[PDB]
Amino acid sequence: TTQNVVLTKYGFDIDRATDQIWTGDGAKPLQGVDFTIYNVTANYWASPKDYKGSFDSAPVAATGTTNDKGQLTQALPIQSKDASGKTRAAVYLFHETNPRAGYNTSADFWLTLPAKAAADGNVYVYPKNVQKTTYERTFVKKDAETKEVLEGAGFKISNSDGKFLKLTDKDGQSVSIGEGFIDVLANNYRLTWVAESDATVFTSDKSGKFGLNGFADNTTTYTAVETNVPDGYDAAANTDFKADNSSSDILNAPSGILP
Repeated sequence: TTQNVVLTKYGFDIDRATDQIWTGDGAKPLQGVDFTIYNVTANYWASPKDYKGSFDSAPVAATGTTNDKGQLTQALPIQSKDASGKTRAAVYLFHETNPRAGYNTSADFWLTLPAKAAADGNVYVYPKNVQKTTYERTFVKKDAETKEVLEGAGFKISNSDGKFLKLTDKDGQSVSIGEGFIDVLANNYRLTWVAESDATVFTSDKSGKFGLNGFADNTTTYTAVETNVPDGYDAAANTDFKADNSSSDILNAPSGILP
């Protein structure tokens, strides 16, 4: 016999009971968060009063990923064996292995089954993920003579170590990135640092804007390098910046033609 444990992951800027079906009251549900569920029955029952969440050498009961609604369901046996081979009430520990971008991981928590279930026979848990402050930056490419904005200019970004920015999805895979401001938070991307040739190219949109959010801090200096220059212009100088939530303009001078 098993119970269903429904994990629901909401983000925050109370311990809710397992019998409570809580909608988050407007807080956003967090999709794409990975969990491993360890069967820690042997570890708890080796000495209950001493248990403090070790999953050392504990078998894995389950894995998965929160969905569009922040949810992850699993059917878990209400009983399982202890180290001495004796049947006990099962204990399961939840371990977040991959948070959502912009969020701290949640604390490992655990519970005994069978647990107190809500009206629908399910046991509801609600790990707290606290939002960590991240920073962003926008740039607006313009024509240095006309001061009009400029579409189609391509840029890469480098750090203090000479490594360039590549965005990936939650699992580290390549993604294809288009023009404009890139919402890393909403797409659950990651910032990685690689060789120039593997870098992600950012590109001014029809309003000249490009950039991203999802920076870890606002103290590191980064550099925007123009790598694709619109025809008829001269490269702007490299632009040092901080991820400080500001917008600033980058000027392309129209190249001069003499007779």
